[PDB]
Amino acid sequence: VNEEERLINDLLIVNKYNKHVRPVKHNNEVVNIALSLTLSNLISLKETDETLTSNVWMDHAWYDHRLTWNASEYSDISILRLPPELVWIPDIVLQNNNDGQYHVAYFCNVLVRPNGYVTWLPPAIFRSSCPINVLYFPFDWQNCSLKFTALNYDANEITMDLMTDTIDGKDYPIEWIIIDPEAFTENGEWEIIHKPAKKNIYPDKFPNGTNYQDVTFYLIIRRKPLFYVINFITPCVLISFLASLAFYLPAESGEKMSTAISVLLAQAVFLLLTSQRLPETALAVPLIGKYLMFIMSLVTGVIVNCGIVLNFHFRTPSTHVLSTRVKQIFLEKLPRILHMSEIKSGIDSTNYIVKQIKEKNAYDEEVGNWNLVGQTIDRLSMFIITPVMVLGTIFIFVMGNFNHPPAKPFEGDPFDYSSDHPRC
Amino acid sequence: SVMEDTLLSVLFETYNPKVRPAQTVGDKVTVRVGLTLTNLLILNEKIEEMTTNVFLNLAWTDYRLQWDPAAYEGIKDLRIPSSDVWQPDIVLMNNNDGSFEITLHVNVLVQHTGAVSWQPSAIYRSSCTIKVMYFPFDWQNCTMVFKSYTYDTSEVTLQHALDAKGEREVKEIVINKDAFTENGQWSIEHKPSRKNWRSDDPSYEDVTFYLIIQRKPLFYIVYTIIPCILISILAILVFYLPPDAGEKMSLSISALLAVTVFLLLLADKVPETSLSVPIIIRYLMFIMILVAFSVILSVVVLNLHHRSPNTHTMPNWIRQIFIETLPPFLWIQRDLKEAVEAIKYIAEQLESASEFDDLKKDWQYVAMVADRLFLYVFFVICSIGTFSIFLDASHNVPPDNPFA
Amino acid sequence: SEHETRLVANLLENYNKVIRPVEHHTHFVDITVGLQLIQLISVDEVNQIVETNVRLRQQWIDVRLRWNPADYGGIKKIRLPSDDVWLPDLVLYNNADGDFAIVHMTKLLLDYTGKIMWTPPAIFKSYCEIIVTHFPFDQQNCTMKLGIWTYDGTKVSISPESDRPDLSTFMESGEWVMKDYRGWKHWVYYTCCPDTPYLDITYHFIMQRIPLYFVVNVIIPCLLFSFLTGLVFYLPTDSGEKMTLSISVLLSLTVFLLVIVELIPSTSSAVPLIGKYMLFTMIFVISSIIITVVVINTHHRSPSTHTMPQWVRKIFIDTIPNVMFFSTMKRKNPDVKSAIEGVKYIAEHMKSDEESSNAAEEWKYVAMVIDHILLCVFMLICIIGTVSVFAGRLIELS
Amino acid sequence: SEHETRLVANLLENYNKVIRPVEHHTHFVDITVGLQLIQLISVDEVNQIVETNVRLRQQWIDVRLRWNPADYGGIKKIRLPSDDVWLPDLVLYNNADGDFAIVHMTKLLLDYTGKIMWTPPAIFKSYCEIIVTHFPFDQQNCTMKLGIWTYDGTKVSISPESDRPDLSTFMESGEWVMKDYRGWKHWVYYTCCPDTPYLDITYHFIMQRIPLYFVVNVIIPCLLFSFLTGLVFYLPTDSGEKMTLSISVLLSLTVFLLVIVELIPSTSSAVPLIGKYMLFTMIFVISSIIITVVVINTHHRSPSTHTMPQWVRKIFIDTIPNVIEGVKYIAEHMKSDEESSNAAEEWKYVAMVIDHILLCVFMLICIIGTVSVFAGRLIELSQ
Amino acid sequence: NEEGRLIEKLLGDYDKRIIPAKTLDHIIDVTLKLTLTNLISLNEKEEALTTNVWIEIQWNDYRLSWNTSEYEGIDLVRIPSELLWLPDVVLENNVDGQFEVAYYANVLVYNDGSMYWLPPAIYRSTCPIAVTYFPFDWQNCSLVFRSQTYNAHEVNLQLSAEEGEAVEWIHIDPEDFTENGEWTIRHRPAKKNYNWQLTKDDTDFQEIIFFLIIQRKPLFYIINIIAPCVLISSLVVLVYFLPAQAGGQKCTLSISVLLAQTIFLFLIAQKVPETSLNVPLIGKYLIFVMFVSMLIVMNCVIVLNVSLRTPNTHSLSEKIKHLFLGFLPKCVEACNFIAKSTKEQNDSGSENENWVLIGKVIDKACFWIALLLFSIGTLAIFLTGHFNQVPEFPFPGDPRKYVP
Ligand SMILES: *[C@@H]1O[C@H](CO)[C@@H](O[C@@H]2O[C@H](CO)[C@@H](O)[C@H](O)[C@H]2NC(C)=O)[C@H](O)[C@H]1NC(C)=O
Repeated sequence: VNEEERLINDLLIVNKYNKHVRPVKHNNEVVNIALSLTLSNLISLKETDETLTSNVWMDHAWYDHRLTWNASEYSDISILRLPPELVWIPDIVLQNNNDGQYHVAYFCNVLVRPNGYVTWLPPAIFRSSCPINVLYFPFDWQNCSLKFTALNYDANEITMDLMTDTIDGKDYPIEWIIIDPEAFTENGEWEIIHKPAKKNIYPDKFPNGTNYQDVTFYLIIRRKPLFYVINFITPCVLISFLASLAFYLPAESGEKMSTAISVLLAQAVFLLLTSQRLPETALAVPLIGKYLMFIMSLVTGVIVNCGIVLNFHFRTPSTHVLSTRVKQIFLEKLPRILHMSEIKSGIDSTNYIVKQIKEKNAYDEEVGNWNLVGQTIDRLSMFIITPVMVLGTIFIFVMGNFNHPPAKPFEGDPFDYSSDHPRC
Repeated sequence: SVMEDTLLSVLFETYNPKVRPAQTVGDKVTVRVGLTLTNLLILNEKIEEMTTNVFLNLAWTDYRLQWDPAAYEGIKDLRIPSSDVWQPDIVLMNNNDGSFEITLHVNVLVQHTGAVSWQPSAIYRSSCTIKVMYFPFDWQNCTMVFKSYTYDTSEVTLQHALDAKGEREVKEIVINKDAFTENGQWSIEHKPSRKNWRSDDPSYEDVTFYLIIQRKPLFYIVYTIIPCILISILAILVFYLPPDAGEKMSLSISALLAVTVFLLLLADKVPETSLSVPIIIRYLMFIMILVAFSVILSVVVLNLHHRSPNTHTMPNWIRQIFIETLPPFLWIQRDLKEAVEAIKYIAEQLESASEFDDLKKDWQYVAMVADRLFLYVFFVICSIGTFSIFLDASHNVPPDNPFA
Repeated sequence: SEHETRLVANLLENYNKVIRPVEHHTHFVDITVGLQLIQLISVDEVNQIVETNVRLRQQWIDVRLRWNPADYGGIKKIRLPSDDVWLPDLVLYNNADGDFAIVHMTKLLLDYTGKIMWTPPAIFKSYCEIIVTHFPFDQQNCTMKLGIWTYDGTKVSISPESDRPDLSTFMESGEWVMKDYRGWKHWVYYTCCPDTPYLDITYHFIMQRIPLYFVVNVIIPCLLFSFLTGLVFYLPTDSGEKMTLSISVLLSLTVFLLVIVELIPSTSSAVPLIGKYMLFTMIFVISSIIITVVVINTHHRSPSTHTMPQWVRKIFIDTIPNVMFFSTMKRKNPDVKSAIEGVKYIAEHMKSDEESSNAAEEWKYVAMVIDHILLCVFMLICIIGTVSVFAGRLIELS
Repeated sequence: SEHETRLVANLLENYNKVIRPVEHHTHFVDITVGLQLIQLISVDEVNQIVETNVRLRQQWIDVRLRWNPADYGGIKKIRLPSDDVWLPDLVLYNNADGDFAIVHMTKLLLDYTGKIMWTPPAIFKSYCEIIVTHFPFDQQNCTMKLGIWTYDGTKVSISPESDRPDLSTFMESGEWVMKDYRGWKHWVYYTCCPDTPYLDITYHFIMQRIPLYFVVNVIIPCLLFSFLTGLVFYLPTDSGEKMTLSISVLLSLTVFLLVIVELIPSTSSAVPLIGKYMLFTMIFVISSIIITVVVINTHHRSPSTHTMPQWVRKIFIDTIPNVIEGVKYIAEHMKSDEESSNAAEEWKYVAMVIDHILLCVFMLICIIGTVSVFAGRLIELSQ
Repeated sequence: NEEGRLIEKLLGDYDKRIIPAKTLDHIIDVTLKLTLTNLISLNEKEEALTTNVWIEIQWNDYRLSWNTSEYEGIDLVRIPSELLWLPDVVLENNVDGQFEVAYYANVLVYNDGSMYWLPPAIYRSTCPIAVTYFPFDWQNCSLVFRSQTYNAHEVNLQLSAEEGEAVEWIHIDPEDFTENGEWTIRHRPAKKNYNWQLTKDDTDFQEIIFFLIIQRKPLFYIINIIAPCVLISSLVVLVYFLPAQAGGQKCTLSISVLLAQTIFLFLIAQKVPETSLNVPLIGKYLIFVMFVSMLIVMNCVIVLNVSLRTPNTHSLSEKIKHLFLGFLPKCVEACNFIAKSTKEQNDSGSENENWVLIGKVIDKACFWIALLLFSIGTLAIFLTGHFNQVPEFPFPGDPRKYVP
């Protein structure tokens, strides 16, 4: 018959294997819980909820002096399998999580070897809390982390370490997140750049407390901004170019104000859209948000200038008198600077008609000078506003594109935490 | 065998977690409660619910869980699963949803003297009344109430949790600097803990962790207040476009449409409570009514501009009030004989047309003076309104004494 | 305390969870059921579901759970987990998207005389017919029905604790005021088992909506647009802009239609007051646009192809302006002969132009008088409509 | 039946559910695994997750659960709850946002020879690698990997029931047509243990999206907006509504940009074909607005400020169209006004000619762009 | 209490994992009867129908029988469902993973062994949407109850019988039933269906189907959506009466009605199902009005081009002028130069007036055509919607009425 039944019975029922007891011969000893992580795929980093949903394969490894047997005494059984409900397991609990799901999601069988070495690989779905730095959104990189703390025991009872492999006869500790290239697919919006793994010890807390030890896995992920470039950045900058060209419309048509108004409305609509994609945190304004505010205040100034030009275009002689200084500056110096290109009743009635024609012609010349003033201030406003906004947009987007995570994950550490360069 | 197993066998051979640990009949169990806020997740003002990730510190003395460490192998403390020892069910009495108990169920820490220190963790969802007034430049008084659901004062006695030094007592929420990540929207101003009683019911004991939190209004002042200020600037400009441009009403109605769009967007964010009106909604309504009055007065100015002698006759009072007194106070001032018969006729027509033009230009002057007066009045009114609203908002500082 | 361990071990030696707590099977256990409402969570009008956080309080006397206190050190009251004792299967009849019975199963109280006072918490997502006729000033009558499912009156009877539900610790909701609240116990005979009576308690809560939130958010902008729609008739047609104002306020009313439709349930049992007012202002703005097109037409009526009828001229130039009192409306050589002929020709052209302009001015005058009449009648219509659709419920409240 | 009760009691007197159902530990249990898809719930291409209501079919032989029917009244088949027998721990390897293994734990058939036949219902949320290159006329090929999580080869063997998944009881979905489906079983070896293979089954589904919904809710309004922009130039620049129409079409396309943001997934791996089309028409309307600004400026070009160059006149009038003292004073003033009006007439003629050119060019560009972005995928689908 | 010892004796030797068959090849008749009480909602987005029902399951168990005279006349005990064998009748066509009932009420074990289990349940049964005639559309939603474990060779699903007449309908008691107000129960039939493609010993050979031919009440949608949309689309008829002038607003009004149609499209898209099988009737009406309004805009730009055809740009051929005007039946030389210029401008103005008249004739003819087209399209679409009556018989090939 099967030889595993007698061995499992001997290990558990005959030996009185208590599940709720640490696997140590003495109480003063410690249990070394080797730990590792394997990211199957990054599901989504929901910005609005500040939640990182990941599908990981937690890897535990410890020693149990009760789970040992002689291989030759049981017909050469090299390995064993046991469900978690029957063996002592360290409850490594994800401390930071937005939902109530603290534990792993499956509780798969553990594997026990005759030397006592026990490995456990339960898959899990963890929705951790990631404080999102929105400073350079959308050309931004995050620093989401997972904090694994053993809350059931203190650091004087178990010590959490990092699992070590053997390469060329020397042990190299796995200080990174294990990713199998064949079994992992890149997320549709996020790309992993750095995946450091660290063990933190807090000296200001006592060892007998439950907060003395900590194992943290970091995921420095960079957003691929292609979708936002296609759908948000490009339409916004192209619509802002219409605000730039609004000065090219003439004052004669009743469209000078309408195009600027419609461009401002489009900018406000994009502001309405982008308000629903980023958290309401007040640490800093997003890059796209502050660019939107800059271009919106600029197009508000554009509309103010359009109103000023429209006022100066319709200034009749009956309501305003053309000042001499304006007649100099906005008509002579600026255009050359900017390179802008019973017969008594009959004769009395004829004289009156000619006088009225002369008055109408003088009125027309005065309003023509006003129109030229409007065109000149319009050209100056264009040459002031369009280059400053083009330079502003280029500057802010170059600053966004140059925002890259540093080569070293930690600034005070020459180590790079790369799977291809292990140390020690 | 490891002696921990034998000690666990000895302790629980007759233990029952269904009985109070009162040593003598009618005695009370002094239960110490406290909080360790690790993360303030979110404060959903739509449903008046606060979600927090906390470490509920507990400490009660059980007389049955006693042993002599010298008798055993020097064991001075033990970790026991929370479902095996008696437990006072400190639940969140003011939860918004049905989640009463604790989530994680970590192991308790039983020492040889009998003192049990249990520190379970949970994602609690409490409910607090939102002070909708002064939103978003507002401070909230959201509270969490912790007391035994089943036992009352005749059976337990709630107290305050101690510190690392046992000689000191803590009357505030403990924050661990290593683990606490600051919420990006709320700032913890005060966090006192005080047992409030009931005068009308002696059999009631409570421990409430008041949490005075201040909203950081930068998001709302960036996405709503600044666009509303820009729209107000546009609305003031409506009283500066000439009537001949044919764009005054277009600009004003576009500003009104923008204001209503921003009003409808905030409907997803402002609370649904009808007790009062938040200061941002009050400001939105003020701006909307101002823009509506701008639309009405620009309609009036257009009517005054397009009036003519053949359709209106100018009353004397409007002349005396808009040509005489107000322009000083607004800096505004100023065979063959048949051909002879025909030229006389066309000259008389030109004279009549010029008189008509003079009268309609007087109408235009009245319209322009009224437009400038509306410009100044609206500028003063909007500036005073914004200053008063922002002064009221800026003085909404939470009091330095939290009253615990 | 070992006294309490002795008591709890002795009580549950032979206790059976699934057996009725009566001395003889012909009897019935008198359960005193009461309800206290801690807080009203939300009222979902689109689904007709009202969610309440209540503490259902059941009291019944169990004969198998009595002891003499002097035998056990003087203990009079203890606590037991609810899963260890027989429980009534109180179930919300009109449940919707929720739990039908108690699921949290907190501990209870056990007096030495066998009296049990169990007060578990619950969240009752009840299903009440949301009557929406007077929204948002509506007065909903939402109720929850509690009864014993498997048993009937002759086996396990229930009785209300007090004629009104407890509201001593009621947390004041931000949008509902409890006008009234009362509980009645009915005696109904179901079709499945008509031979024996079935008991239930029907707690009804007369709630009315606090309307300030909806008045500020929705009704005030609608009133503003209804005020603005009448203003189009005061805007002169010479600007060529009244079409913009009318279509813009039309679009605004369309957006408010979009936001109002989602608020009310889709039930056709009644048309809400806000819905009737919204349809009224939609009809108002549609008719204002139509008559704006009419007055634009009569503003641009070319006298070349149109002659002004006598009757409309009389009515709109001779009587209506006289009626108005508050407005300011009025009440030898070839070259020489070629030059002479040119003067005659330009004079004739000027005379024809002046005749055409005078006729056009008369058309403008007719259009403006029509606009004034429309302004007055539309202001009166909007005021009367607002009063008719809202003042009825306002005086009904008073 | 009393026979059934005594048989079930006898079968589980000493049955152990944590022991592999194999005669000897060196051998392996042969587990036949099939699948039948009941109904595809939805395809969440935003998170790259497909949820399918399936009934996983597992059958294996247990040597401890056999009995002679003649000893128990002739019973040949019984049913037991799945929690009372050893079960293979089939885990969705690419599970995302859902459960990993069977959670419903339904009862299973048990033949008298030990032939266990288990068909538990489950909902699988696989990590479907979404390819959006030809959205919405796209073809998704994504799998659902199944395998024994803890055991491996030479301990528990898994083999497919048939080369194709069962689709007899499939409910026809509203947005997908099941083109092809097949299953394969792999053998993965590790250098640490080269002698022990690792087994799994990869069930791939070739699915084509039914594009009627996206065509009627997205493509038709986009085509209408692309046609309206080409009709702007016929409208003369004298009614004052040309730029009004242009900015109104721009605002309508912004509203439809809101709609399309609500609809299309946020994947930066590749630009969707509908994304390329909407970017094309957005570039088109931006360019149309720019050139309408230009032609409006040309229309109101006062002759005093700008003098007409020779090349513009040559290209827009010749090639494309073929393809007492006061009396003298007012006479001179009217002559000057007539000269200015003739020059403005030349400017208006240039505006009208360039309007015709832009009308023809823009409509041909719209047709060519729509054909290049749609007819290629339609040709690929037809062939 | 006799009930205690009776229940103790009944369940003393009782395995809840064994189907009750008194002998080999003995089937058990499981009878069903659905009692609808509250039709919660029909979610078009998720194609799920949520119902609150009292499913009545009756079978016979030979083990749960006793004799009344031996237990002081008791003939009805009540046993919780968790301690008894069940037929495992679940809702097969469930959208979520909810197969079983939501409460597990106690059963009524009668004297002779007849079982009466009546558990309430919240069932979300999937239902394909007949979107074609939206919103005046009647739906055909079904609930499938089959035993998910036992095949048709072990249990025999049937329908309940009151007095010998089969209950082939969903029983509704007006004592505790309220109308949904949005869906009306027009037909409520029920029938046992077989799947002959599967053999008898297959699990899914037999099932019970409760149909619900629910017709949507259209008054709310008519008031809120259909009438406002047909009122908006009525305004493009008025466009042809606006002048073809710069001060007029033909194009502005047309594109504003088009924007209103776009807002309607964004509205109803959030309400219609996402199924790609067909296009909803309201969607067809939206497409029709958007296409006809694009034709309105095209005619607007055509008439604006025609009425502004200056003689300096276009030429007026006499043939087209005949075609459209026939459609009505349904040191002194300065003065000479001035006269010549006046004659030239009068000729150009007369030709422009002729062009304006051509545009007016186009406006009248296309106005009548567009009015007729819009009216006939709206009337045909809405008459198709109104004539979408529920079929008189629940099953078209069956003369039975399936109503008590
Ligand atoms: C954990 O160890 C620390 C350090 O020994 C203990 O802290 C001591 O607490 C006592 C009682 O309050 C004080 O008198 C000592 O001064 C503390 N020591 C220090 C260094 O601060 C603490 O009690 C231990 N905790 C447990 C549960 O054993």
